[PDB]
Amino acid sequence: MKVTHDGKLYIVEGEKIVVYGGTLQFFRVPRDAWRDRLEKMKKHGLNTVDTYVAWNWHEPEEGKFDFIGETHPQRDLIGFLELAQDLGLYVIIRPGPYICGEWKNGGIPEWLINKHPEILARGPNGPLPRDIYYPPITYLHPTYLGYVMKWYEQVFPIIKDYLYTKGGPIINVTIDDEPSYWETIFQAFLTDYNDVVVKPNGLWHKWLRETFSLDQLEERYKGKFSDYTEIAPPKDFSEPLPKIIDWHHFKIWMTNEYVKTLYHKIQEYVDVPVSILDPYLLLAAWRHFYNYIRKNNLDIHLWTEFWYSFYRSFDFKEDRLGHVYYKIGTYRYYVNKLNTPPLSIETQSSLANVIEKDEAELLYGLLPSLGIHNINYYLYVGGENPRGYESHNGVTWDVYSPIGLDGSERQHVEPIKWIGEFLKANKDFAYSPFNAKVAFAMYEPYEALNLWGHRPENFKESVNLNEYLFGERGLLTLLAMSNVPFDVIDLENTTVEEMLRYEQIWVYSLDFMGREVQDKLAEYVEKGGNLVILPMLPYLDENLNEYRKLEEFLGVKVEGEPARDNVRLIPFVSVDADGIDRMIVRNVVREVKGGEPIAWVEDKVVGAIVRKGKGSAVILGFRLQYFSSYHDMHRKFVDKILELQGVERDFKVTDRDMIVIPRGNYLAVINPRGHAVKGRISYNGIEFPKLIELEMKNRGVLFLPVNVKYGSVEVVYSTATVTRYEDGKITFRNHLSNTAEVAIKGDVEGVENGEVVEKKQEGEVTTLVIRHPGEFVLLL
Ligand SMILES: [Cl-]
Repeated sequence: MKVTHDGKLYIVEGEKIVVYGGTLQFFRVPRDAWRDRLEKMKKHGLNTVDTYVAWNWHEPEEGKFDFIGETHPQRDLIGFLELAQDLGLYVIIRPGPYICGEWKNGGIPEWLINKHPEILARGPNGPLPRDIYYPPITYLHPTYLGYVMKWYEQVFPIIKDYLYTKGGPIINVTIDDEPSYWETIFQAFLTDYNDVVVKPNGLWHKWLRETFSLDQLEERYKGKFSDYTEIAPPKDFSEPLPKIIDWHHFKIWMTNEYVKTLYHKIQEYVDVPVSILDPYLLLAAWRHFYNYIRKNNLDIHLWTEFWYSFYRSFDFKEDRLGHVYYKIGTYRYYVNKLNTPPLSIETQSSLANVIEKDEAELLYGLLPSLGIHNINYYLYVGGENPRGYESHNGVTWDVYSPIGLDGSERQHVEPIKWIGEFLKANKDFAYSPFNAKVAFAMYEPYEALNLWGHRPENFKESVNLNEYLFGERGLLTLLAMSNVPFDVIDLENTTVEEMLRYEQIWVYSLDFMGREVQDKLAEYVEKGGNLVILPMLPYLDENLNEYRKLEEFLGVKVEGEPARDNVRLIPFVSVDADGIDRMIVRNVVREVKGGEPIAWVEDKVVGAIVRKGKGSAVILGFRLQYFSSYHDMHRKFVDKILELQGVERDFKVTDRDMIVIPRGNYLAVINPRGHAVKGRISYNGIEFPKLIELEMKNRGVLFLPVNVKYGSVEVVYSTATVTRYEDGKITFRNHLSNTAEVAIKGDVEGVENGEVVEKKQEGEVTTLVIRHPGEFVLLL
């Protein structure tokens, strides 16, 4: 029968499942080894196998298709689908045409590029070099699209036959791969100057015509123009910044058009959910993706991925919390609006030299914590590249995969196993809320500036948002580490009504901010919102014309020298505040004039709070960042800002190094630090544990039940994660401490694999302290 969904979980024959998967690229693993690798995968508790189908592998020469391994054992797609169904695994199939994968041309046949070079995307002064990885292709070139349709016509009859709805194992089809214009969208002027794009009345002139009036282009580029065809694409940073942002948005539109063409062809063959991974390889630009699929009525499931370390030892510590909170807050914003299940189809399990289990646990544990409860680990099964098909790794496709090319099991399987068990045993976790009091509000054009690293010529503010916002010392890392879980909203898409769901919104500002955005933020405050804005107020609009509406509304001026980019000339400044002694900040600090002062550098006020209408705004003349110290003034200052604006955390911890992310009846409890944390949690009118403290000896993640029912018993609280429930047996796991506290409403028959060293009965509640080697069973 059917594959459907309820916006939290996929539903197969009307059964809710948690997709818990690994990637096994059949075409890079010996055929002799497939059954072995899939059985180990099942043994680790995976219910799904992901694989690409590579156009250039199954069509090695124009017209010569092989899906049965006539020609090479590993060309046997049919056989791989048959075995996956035989062992009772679901399949996610990603048939491209582009599959990335560190694979020659990202799946695009060499014969195609050699036959039709006219399809190749061009630089502004001529062709790109031909020996670069993933030779960039003009997506909308008719010859390219004609050849893709040829590929889809061959692989989609097979996919169709192995769909869950046709009796097969395939539950999802993914479009292309993180379509990014072949990873060229990171550079303003690398692509694409192909004739179809740039000829008079080409895609560029068409897009301008559809997006803008000439009267708008005149204000925006500050020229006169009597026709759209007079406007050449920008090729360098002498050109108006608005026109370069437009060029960026225009590449994203060609990508959207590409995807729509693929979706329409796929829809002729497929009646299961259709997905896409990380459009454009961007985050804030997902506003364009959302708008495009809404406008074009495309039922595409947005899925995401986590990559943190490339061709070095895996490095996943406290430093990453900003970026992960940001990326998953952004993802959570979009899948909540689209009402599709959150899924990470590529969770890093390879391409780092060594993946240490406590660092892997922190990443893997954070996905469900922040709302991604469907998980595929990439790459799960180590392989080897057939000769001719190498790109990024030469021979090897076993860079610390959970299962090696030799079939060994590596250390990061431990966290992969127990998280699966927990998600399977607690499907209610999938339906849990994320009740953020606080939002970070992102302004998408800033993403583009940060991406390119070009500081506009008279900008008073740095475009290094990796340093000041996203990275290891970023504002967002500070908020994470200050125990402020946050949502992410897009300032252009959000309505004031949506903004008013948040007790507090943080905005990072540069020189320019769109008029509609500057107005909504003022109205947010007017209507009872609490804005925090730094390290300046904008004084320009989206055309870079004077616009200071937010600054006139708040009645404050933020004056100071422009920020410096020469690392030697970046000043250090000590900021005092009530209860705060010389909090270090970096780069120039601005005088905040007006409001009630809350932060000063000696004589000078550098931070203030104002009340406007029903609400308040905190204006900081500096870049607040995550610095760690005994004195810990940065986290203390965040606390003061939330108290100033009356923002109330749903929870308290006695050790502020213990990160808690409340999820209704579950607490995601996180030690991100490489040291022990020990303390108690206050949540939902209770404080626990009461008899012992909650000890996390090292880095790791717990998911603790608070008032969760298991059959006729309720777990009032646990210092250990429930990994399994059978009739009368609950299994608890805590590898971070040898002492667990459990409070139970129900009849406790006993404990397997643990000794009860303490017991209290208060009315209906049995409380036990259990000493255990890392896992114990309660009998009820
Ligand atoms: Cl070979």
